[PDB]
Amino acid sequence: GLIYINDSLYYFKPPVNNLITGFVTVGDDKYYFNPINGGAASIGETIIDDKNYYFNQSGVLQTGVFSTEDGFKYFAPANTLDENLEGEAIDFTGKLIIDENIYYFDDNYRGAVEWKELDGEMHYFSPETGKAFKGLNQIGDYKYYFNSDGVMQKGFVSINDNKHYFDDSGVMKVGYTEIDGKHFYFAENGEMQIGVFNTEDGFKYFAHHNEDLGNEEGEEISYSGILNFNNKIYYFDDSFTAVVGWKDLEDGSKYYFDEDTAEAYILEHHH
Amino acid sequence: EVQLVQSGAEVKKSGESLKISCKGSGYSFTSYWIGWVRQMPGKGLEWMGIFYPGDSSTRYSPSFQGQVTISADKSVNTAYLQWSSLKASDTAMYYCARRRNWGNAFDIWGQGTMVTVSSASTKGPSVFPLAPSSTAALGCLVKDYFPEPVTVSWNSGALTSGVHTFPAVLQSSGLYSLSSVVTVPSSSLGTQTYICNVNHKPSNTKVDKRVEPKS
Amino acid sequence: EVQLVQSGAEVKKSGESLKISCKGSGYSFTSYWIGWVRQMPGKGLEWMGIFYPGDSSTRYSPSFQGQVTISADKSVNTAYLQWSSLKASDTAMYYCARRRNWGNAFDIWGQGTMVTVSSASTKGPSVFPLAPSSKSTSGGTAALGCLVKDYFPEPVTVSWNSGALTSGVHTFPAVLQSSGLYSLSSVVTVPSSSLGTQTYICNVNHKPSNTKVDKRVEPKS
Amino acid sequence: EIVLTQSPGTLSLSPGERATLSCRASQSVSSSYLAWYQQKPGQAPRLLIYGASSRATGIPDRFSGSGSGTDFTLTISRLEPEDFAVYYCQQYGSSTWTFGQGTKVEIKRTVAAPSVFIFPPSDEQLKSGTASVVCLLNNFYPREAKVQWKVDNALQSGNSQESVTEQDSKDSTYSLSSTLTLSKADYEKHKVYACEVTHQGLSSPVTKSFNRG
Amino acid sequence: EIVLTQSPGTLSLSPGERATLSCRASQSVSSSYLAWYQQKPGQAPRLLIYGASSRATGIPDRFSGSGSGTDFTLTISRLEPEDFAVYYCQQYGSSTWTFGQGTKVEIKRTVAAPSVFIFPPSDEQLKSGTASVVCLLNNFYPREAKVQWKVDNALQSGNSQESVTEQDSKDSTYSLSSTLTLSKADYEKHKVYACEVTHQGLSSPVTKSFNRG
Repeated sequence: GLIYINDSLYYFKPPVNNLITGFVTVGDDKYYFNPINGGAASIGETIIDDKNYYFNQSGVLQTGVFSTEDGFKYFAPANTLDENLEGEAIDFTGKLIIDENIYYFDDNYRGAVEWKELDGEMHYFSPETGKAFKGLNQIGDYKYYFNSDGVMQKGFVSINDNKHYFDDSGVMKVGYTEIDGKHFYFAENGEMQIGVFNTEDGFKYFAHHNEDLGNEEGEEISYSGILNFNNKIYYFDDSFTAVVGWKDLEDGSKYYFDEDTAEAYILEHHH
Repeated sequence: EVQLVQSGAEVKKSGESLKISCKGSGYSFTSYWIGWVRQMPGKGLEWMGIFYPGDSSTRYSPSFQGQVTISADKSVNTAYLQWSSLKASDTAMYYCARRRNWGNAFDIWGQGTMVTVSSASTKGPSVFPLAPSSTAALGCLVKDYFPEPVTVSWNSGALTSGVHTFPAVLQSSGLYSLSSVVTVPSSSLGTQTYICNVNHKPSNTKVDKRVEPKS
Repeated sequence: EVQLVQSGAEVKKSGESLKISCKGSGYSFTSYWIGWVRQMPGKGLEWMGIFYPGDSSTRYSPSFQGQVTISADKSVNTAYLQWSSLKASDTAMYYCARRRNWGNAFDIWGQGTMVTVSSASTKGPSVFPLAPSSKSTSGGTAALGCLVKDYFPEPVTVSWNSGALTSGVHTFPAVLQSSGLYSLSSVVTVPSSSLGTQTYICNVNHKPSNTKVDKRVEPKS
Repeated sequence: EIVLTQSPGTLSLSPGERATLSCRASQSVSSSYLAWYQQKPGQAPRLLIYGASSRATGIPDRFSGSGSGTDFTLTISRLEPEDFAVYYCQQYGSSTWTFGQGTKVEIKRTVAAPSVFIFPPSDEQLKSGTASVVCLLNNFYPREAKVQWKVDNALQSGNSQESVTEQDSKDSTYSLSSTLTLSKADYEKHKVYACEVTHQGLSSPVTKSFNRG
Repeated sequence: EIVLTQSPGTLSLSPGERATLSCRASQSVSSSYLAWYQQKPGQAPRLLIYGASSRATGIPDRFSGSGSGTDFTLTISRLEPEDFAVYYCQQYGSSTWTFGQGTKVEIKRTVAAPSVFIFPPSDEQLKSGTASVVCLLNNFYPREAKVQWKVDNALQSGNSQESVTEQDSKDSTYSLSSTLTLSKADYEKHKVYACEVTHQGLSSPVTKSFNRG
């Protein structure tokens, strides 16, 4: 059977000093004892009768997508394309799914990386593995959401019971955003917020849907007057922005609205 | 007190990269937007961009979009303005100011950072006299120096009255030139000695030229 | 950021042995092949070999097959290039570059490691003046400089104290002599009127032999 | 977009006088977004008025802000010495912060004529291949002055540079230096070098000249 | 094997101009395996274009790659100051990576003639048994310059070494130093030491010489 001579693996049969060489199957897993290298089990990508095969660190022939000197090769199961043998690198092109993992094989019969447009959809294949990205992912300075199928998403997406927004380019949109004439506010992680936040224009109110008014969830509402929200007090002027410092209203009331947060810290009732 | 303190004056070679800072103190750094304003030599104010540190949102002037990038604190309450490959056309004063949280005026300003950008190299000034003829006027011609500034004085200190040191003019050569002049009584010519003391720290040039009437 | 940081400059005598490193940071080291490129002085790029951190597979250029060996991380997160007996013909710049996983272009490069190999020993420089000509067109400009002769190894640094003189200075690239020692000249064009008025001193610094020479360049009498 | 046009460019008034500075917007604008800044010479801009009428922290009562729609005004009830500076108005904006071009508040004083002086290139300078001819206009007022260079009665163009001092601390005047730069070659080629000053304090254009002797 | 031949070798163009660099392969090649690198002087190479037409991360839009089969081209629509460097094309095939010999992109500027200067061996240097004569060619353009050494009207060969600076950041010029090395013995044997510069900015060969005194 299979014996280890000096960190390298070999195969011998009953006669004595009968080194075997060539393809052998030791149970489930198949090996190749290189007749060039004294019958030593081949590790990594190796050429046998002009065909390419891949063996793990233990010398057993493997199937699937693997990094090569050429790029990502597909060492296909038997009869996958033009009656190929088990683990033979095939001249494959197109989409390829192997147990959830999705790959796209470019015209050179090798796995593609980064942005690839497939049909009318955008996909992002890992530069590390060649596998399509799924879910929320940072790609460069921006964040994108991809399907369970690796299709890049545009519009509002519910991720972990929070709303995110991906523009016409799939980018995640953070801060005070204009979405087709309506304004919304996203946290720096992308999560759409309700409350008053610091916008380029100043402090603005992004309100919950009200049955009257007819505002969308988290849509900027052109508020004016005092706002009592989340145990906080704000006053908005005709700018539909919250005021800071001292403010006295004809109703008697004298307020001090925190310079940093625009929230009421002091309220003296007068006449 | 609330204050924004900026990095020192920068003298760079064209094509180089520069990152200029603005440290905020006395207030909650993440509660205020902080902006960058450019003021070219002898010109007005140009808004470049703003940054909200609490959100990391940035917004630029379409005229500065791409040409520069704004960023902030590594904990350190500091805003940054940076260029990847400077131009001579970027030679300007740069101010950072923090924005009020109603209604977008910049309430606190930084001292400014002078950013001088030239293909030129540190050359010291040449001093030539501006001799009197027949009160009279005399002076010194501080020609072909780089970078700014030069300092002129007359009789060590002594002569201050009627002295006119002119703002430097940048020549097409890439070097700066200026004159320092003084009006004196005509009776003093021959009696009194007039020496101008020109000092240029960048090239470490200290000249004292004697201005006397030509014969 | 994604970056490959290489070991410092090496000065080794001929026949000696050397192992040069390349540390990868900002990315998954085991997911990318990493290669070695040689750039002979004043010549272009030559590919030596590539290595796969997460397979340990290596492939060499037939011209470098045997002469060198590539290996990696010895735990975390460094690649290696090594020679068993260096030659003077191995004096070059060595770059390690990360390979893209489509279609073999080298997307991230190291700063480089200068490998200087000669039988020579650390000698300091002889700093001689390049005195202004008595013939130099008066009113106009004259040229003066320094002759930083016979030194080893590279580099030397020239200034005109305390820096001060930068305008019109030309420090020339060193030329290796047949002697095995390097030599260069630092020159500066100044106004002819300055000769006698102004003092010109060149400050030559050679850290390898710890030589600091401050030679005064005055017109010969 | 929003364009802030300030008038006048220079307001010449004497200390103690009332100053009224204008800011006109290209379109109707919110009073919330209107601010006024002051910039003293060689100093950073500082906020004076925010929200069109509100006075910034530590800003003297002489500074008052008013207006609505498109026309805005900064008022200085009594001009102090410190009050002579540049004033910029500001708007917003659709994010976009716009500034006005400024209004310089200059010190009004009586007309004063320049004392004119011409200087030929020094012998030291002529040894090197360049000649610099200098025309000095000492302590004049107002700033409006025309300096023409004439080389053997031919008017020079694109070979001079003028430099003006800031208004003098003592006598509120300006000084100007116009420098003619020529190569030693072109300088030896001609005899009569003259500059012709045209100021409103002078009875007729004053010419100060020289010949190479 | 695969051989990449680039043309020109030097491309002299001015900033703002369009640059077109060629790469011709010895045999038909995959577009996937074609890449272009930029190398600034004394800096590491950086990827510009991969897969013949795809632009590497953070590479400006002015850089464009095209071609197929054997003929490939790198284009720079508008040259910026930073764009003047060496460009190598690269390919992969038959388990090996191949590079092109490079194309330098030099700054075209007006012809400028060298200021020539000769320096005799110092007295300190002559004490040791060697004499070094230096010929300086200050701020010239283009790089093409012939420097000939003549010792008592005899043309010298195999006893000099030239060294060129990189194109100047300010005036886009080159400087060159040609050093003549002789033993104290052979130096004392002769009187007239001359270098004869041949540049296209000079009307005829310029000779700068000395005699020992």
